[PDB]
Amino acid sequence: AFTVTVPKDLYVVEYGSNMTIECKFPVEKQLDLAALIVYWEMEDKNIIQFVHGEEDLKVQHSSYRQRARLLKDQLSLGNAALQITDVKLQDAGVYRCMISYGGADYKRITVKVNAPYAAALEHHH
Amino acid sequence: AFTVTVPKDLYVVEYGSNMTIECKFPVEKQLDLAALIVYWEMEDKNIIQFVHGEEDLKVQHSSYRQRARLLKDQLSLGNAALQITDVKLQDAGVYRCMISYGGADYKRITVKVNAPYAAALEHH
Ligand SMILES: COc1nc(OCc2cccc(-c3ccccc3)c2C)ccc1CNCCNC(C)=O
Repeated sequence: AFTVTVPKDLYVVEYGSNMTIECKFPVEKQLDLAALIVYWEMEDKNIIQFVHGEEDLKVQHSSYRQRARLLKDQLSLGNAALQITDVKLQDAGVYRCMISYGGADYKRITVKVNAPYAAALEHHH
Repeated sequence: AFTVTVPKDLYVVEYGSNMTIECKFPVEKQLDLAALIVYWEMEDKNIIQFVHGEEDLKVQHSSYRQRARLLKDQLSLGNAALQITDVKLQDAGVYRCMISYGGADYKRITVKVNAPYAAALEHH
């Protein structure tokens, strides 16, 4: 029974930092990239789409353009690792990793973004 | 590549009525149940978990128990098709059909529920 697992449901992130949120999936022996699909999104806005070896950007949101990448190395360890650079308050919310690999599942991750007044005022207006 | 499509992404349903919301996915010749996974949910509540031929009857969310089922005959046609009976105001919201079949994709469907005053409470 194919189960995606998350070591951390919740990340607390400082504005301007970078984060890597992780989804684990079973890999017996060596990853077959041709059978792997990974979607990452937040609030039905798309971040990563990894179909049989390559990312696509085809339904990606601009807010994440040039800021998000999936660590390909980690896939062969069974780790779907999403790195977001230069975290913005807009990045707070609920992420989903959807994984299809001879079986399919998905998990939610909640991200909380702390920021000081200057950053928060800009976001507010 | 593999695309789930929704001809109709908006349903307007009457309280107490029935609805059938549909997602299409391509089938080449004969359907292969072993490769097929169909998952249906609404704003993070499980409705249908159909894995390699078998509906998992015991994982359905309580508020949908005995009201929701996947029309298995429609899969042979490349139509997921979630049939919901005795529609409640709680049924309004965004549904998702997630489909894996030699490829994977998902789509959103919005449901609105019309209801008379008495039903609308609810509300308390
Ligand atoms: C969300 O639940 C499930 N969802 C399933 O289907 C999800 C699904 C189905 C079809 C396609 C996709 C998909 C995959 C990649 C990209 C796009 C869609 C997904 C995530 C199947 C079984 C389950 C139940 N497994 C529970 C195991 N988790 C535990 C024990 O923690």
